[PDB]
Amino acid sequence: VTNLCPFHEVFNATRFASVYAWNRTRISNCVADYSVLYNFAPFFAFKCYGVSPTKLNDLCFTNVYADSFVIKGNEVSQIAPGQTGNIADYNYKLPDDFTGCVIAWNSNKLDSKHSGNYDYWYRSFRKSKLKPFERDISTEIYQAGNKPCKGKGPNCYFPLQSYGFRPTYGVGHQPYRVVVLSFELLHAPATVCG
Amino acid sequence: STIEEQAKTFLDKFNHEAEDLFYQSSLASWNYNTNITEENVQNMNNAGDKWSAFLKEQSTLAQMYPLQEIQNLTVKLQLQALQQNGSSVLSEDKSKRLNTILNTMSTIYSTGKVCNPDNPQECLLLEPGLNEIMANSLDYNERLWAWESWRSEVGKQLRPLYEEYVVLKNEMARANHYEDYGDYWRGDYEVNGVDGYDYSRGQLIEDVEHTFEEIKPLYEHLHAYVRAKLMNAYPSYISPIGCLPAHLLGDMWGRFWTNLYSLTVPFGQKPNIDVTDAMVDQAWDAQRIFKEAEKFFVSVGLPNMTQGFWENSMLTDPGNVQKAVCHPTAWDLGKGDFRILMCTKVTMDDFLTAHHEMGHIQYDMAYAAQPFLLRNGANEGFHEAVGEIMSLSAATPKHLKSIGLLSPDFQEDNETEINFLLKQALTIVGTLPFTYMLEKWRWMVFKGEIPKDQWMKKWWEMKREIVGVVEPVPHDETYCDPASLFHVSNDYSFIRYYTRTLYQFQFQEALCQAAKHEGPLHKCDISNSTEAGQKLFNMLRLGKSEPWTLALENVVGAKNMNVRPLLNYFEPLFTWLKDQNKNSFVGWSTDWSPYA
Ligand SMILES: *[C@@H]1O[C@H](CO)[C@@H](O[C@@H]2O[C@H](CO)[C@@H](O[C@@H]3O[C@H](CO[C@H]4O[C@H](CO)[C@@H](O)[C@H](O)[C@@H]4O)[C@@H](O)[C@H](O[C@H]4O[C@H](CO)[C@@H](O)[C@H](O)[C@@H]4O)[C@@H]3O)[C@H](O)[C@H]2NC(C)=O)[C@H](O)[C@H]1NC(C)=O
Ligand SMILES: *[C@@H]1O[C@H](CO)[C@@H](O[C@@H]2O[C@H](CO)[C@@H](O[C@@H]3O[C@H](CO)[C@@H](O)[C@H](O)[C@@H]3O)[C@H](O)[C@H]2NC(C)=O)[C@H](O)[C@H]1NC(C)=O
Ligand SMILES: *[C@@H]1O[C@H](CO)[C@@H](O[C@@H]2O[C@H](CO)[C@@H](O)[C@H](O)[C@H]2NC(C)=O)[C@H](O)[C@H]1NC(C)=O
Ligand SMILES: *[C@@H]1O[C@H](CO)[C@@H](O[C@@H]2O[C@H](CO)[C@@H](O)[C@H](O)[C@H]2NC(C)=O)[C@H](O)[C@H]1NC(C)=O
Ligand SMILES: *[C@@H]1O[C@H](CO)[C@@H](O)[C@H](O)[C@H]1NC(C)=O
Ligand SMILES: *[C@@H]1O[C@H](CO)[C@@H](O)[C@H](O)[C@H]1NC(C)=O
Repeated sequence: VTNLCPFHEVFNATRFASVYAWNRTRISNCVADYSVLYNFAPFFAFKCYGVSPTKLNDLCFTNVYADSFVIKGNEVSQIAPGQTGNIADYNYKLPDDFTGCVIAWNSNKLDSKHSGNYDYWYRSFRKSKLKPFERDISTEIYQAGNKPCKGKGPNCYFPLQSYGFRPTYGVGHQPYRVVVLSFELLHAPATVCG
Repeated sequence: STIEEQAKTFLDKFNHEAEDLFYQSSLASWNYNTNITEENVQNMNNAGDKWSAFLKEQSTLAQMYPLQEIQNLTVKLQLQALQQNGSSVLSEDKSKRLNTILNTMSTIYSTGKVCNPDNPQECLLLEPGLNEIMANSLDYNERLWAWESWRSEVGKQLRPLYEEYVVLKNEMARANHYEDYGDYWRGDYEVNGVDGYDYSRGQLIEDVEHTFEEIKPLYEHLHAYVRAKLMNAYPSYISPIGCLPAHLLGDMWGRFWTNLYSLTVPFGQKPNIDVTDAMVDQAWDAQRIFKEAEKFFVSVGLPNMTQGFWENSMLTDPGNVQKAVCHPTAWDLGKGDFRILMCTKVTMDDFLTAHHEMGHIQYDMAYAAQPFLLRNGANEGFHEAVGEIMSLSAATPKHLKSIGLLSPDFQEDNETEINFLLKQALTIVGTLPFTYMLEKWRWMVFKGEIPKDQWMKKWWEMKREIVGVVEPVPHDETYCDPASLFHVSNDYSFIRYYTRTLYQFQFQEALCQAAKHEGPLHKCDISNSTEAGQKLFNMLRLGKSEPWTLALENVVGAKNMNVRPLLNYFEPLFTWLKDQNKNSFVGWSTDWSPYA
């Protein structure tokens, strides 16, 4: 009619959150937005394995999910239906039959520090596997030995490391930008169209 | 939930902390070598101390897992590397004394300079001076004086330092639950705990002996021809059936025979090969040089560089404001980065060095998806050889014709081919016997068969026995002739050159057989072939996981070294020298001495 709702805050949002606890954003019950999706920020990948997005505005789904974080530039292939290895099976699991669009693009200039960007943690030691679309903020010292923790030492380790960044790095290991689109539906209007 | 899982998690943390600190050290070293400032040296020292302390900490931590109940054969390799590097063993005072001796030997010897006799106005350093002294300057007396100055008064007062250093290093080797320090060196070539292609430390000596026995006649004929050619130049110091003097090999340190190419080549009427004059007329610069060098690796199929290395990796000398000591080396910056530092001048040798460095960096980029203590060559000589082969197989006249710089009017004359083969074979055959002799003597001394008061005597005796080159002036035991070498001063491993020289011809023969080239081996090119590139890539991405025997068998169909490819390569010059050998002398005797 004469109104709509943009993704203006999806990008251009400055501060992001690490893969330590991937934040969740959601919108509903107002006009969607797909015209300006690909008119800027040249994307490194556009694989939409769920449904082809050429006519994405034609059909609608209520309460779409939008996520954003910064992990790496080479392990983007880990985010895929049915694949493991560090991130993909210990920080942000992906459902087997989930349908959605995965967009990843590079912003090395913006998100790198010449003195060393050392303020983006990530977890590589968790007790077990993860369930589809599961998050966690737990902070407990990791143990893999007979003796208890009682501090750090032999077979006592912190469950967190750091993404040290330097602008002089090569392509692939620089901090890229990852955005994930998702949606669900029950008996309700689809609530986001064009 | 097992010991191997705990070790794997420990390695997981190691393969991040070590990556970070190695990147720090690499940045510091690159900044220092591209920019010389005192604070740069300060951060260099800080990074080095941090790395040493970190390695000491993890070597101390390594006691949690006993090194007897591990079976994965990869975690075992990683933990063995951890135990090998970073473990302080000897007492603090002894280690400090040893490090002080090492620091006070090499730097002082490098900075040592000799002044003009009876003239303190001029005191040339090591970099200038002797380089031109061992050159077209034919003054026998001046060359002998330079040799005496560079040997006698330094070997005197360097002998006690090395005499204590060898004992201290024997103590260190015994302290490291090991046999002699020769065994400690041979340890790097030893890999066990595997079936089929197993190796050990008791095979390399026999392999070296067999290779030298097989190669002796070729060196015999070549140096006999060299002596016959040199008889005309100085018919006043060399007996016809005697031995050559030390200071007439074209270099005080020897180890190379490229200098003597000038007054030795036959058929001087036939012009040599060079494109330096045409390059400037065709307006070639450093950027186009490196692009042309990379085009060959692009064509064979291997991946090329990115928006990184090209933008980085300064290639031009920025005058004198940012002057830097530039010896072309391939830099492994780390964390998905690679760099090259090299002063560039428009010359054939600089182009060849650019090819060498490009091959080095291409290999280093080829192997990158491995843990930290796995990214290296299977053997020490592989890393240099994999670039030496590429550098060698680009100056062939067929390669020049493909490039197009050489005019088609150049004639493919057998005399020109003979001259090119002689030029290559000079260095190739010169580098081997002296290296073997030095290694044999150093191993003999480290093990122990002769006392110090007979050390230099036995040195010169076996030098005359094998090398056949006698010192012009007799030397007492106060001097230290082997100590003149920079690598001897830095006690670096020396068998690497022999190993890489043996391996490069195996690689070249196998690759040319894969490319299916017809004709003499030297006239072999891989410009359009791709099977050779695939066969090499089958190994370049392996790393240190698969042993060297397994990798070499998978590449060339052979489980160890063999001099036969080298003999096949040198067959044409062998035939020419056999034909020329009609008025010469076979063999040499050590009875004659330069001092009557
Ligand atoms: C376990 O610990 C051992 C020793 O403690 C480590 O072995 C060292 O490995 C490094 C490299 O991996 C060796 O460094 C090499 O030094 C050679 C000596 O060059 C001297 O002269 C030049 C001037 O020409 C100087 O600039 C230089 O600083 C030396 O003073 C170099 O020639 C080597 O460079 C080679 O490779 C480059 C590309 O990388 C080529 O471009 C060059 O042409 C050349 O072929 C190299 O830099 C060091 O010598 C080794 N130590 C010893 C005692 O030999 C192991 O690496 C370590 N294990 C690990 C870390 O996993
Ligand atoms: C000895 O230790 C090595 C080191 O871990 C073991 O190699 C590992 O083997 C597993 C089994 O395939 C590999 O898992 C696979 O990884 C790929 C990604 O590369 C993934 O896509 C697959 O789904 C699968 O999970 C693992 O990567 C590999 N590790 C390495 C470093 O290569 C080996 O199996 C051990 N051998 C014995 C006898 O214990
Ligand atoms: C070479 O090193 C020197 C000092 O190690 C660099 O000089 C410094 O450069 C930074 C860069 O902005 C300045 O902030 C400092 O004030 C400079 N200090 C001095 C004493 O000059 C120099 O820039 C380096 N060379 C290059 C090409 O970067
Ligand atoms: C490998 O292929 C390249 C091109 O595919 C060849 O380069 C050509 O060489 C001829 C030699 O007469 C030149 O006339 C052409 O101009 C070159 N091509 C280009 C695009 O300039 C190369 O010669 C091939 N390798 C060999 C050994 O022949
Ligand atoms: C944010 O939007 C402004 C215009 O509103 C634009 O100039 C700027 O480049 C944008 N920033 C990013 C990171 O896209
Ligand atoms: C080699 O460089 C060209 C640029 O001319 C590039 O298009 C190509 O992708 C590079 N090769 C590989 C394997 O990426």
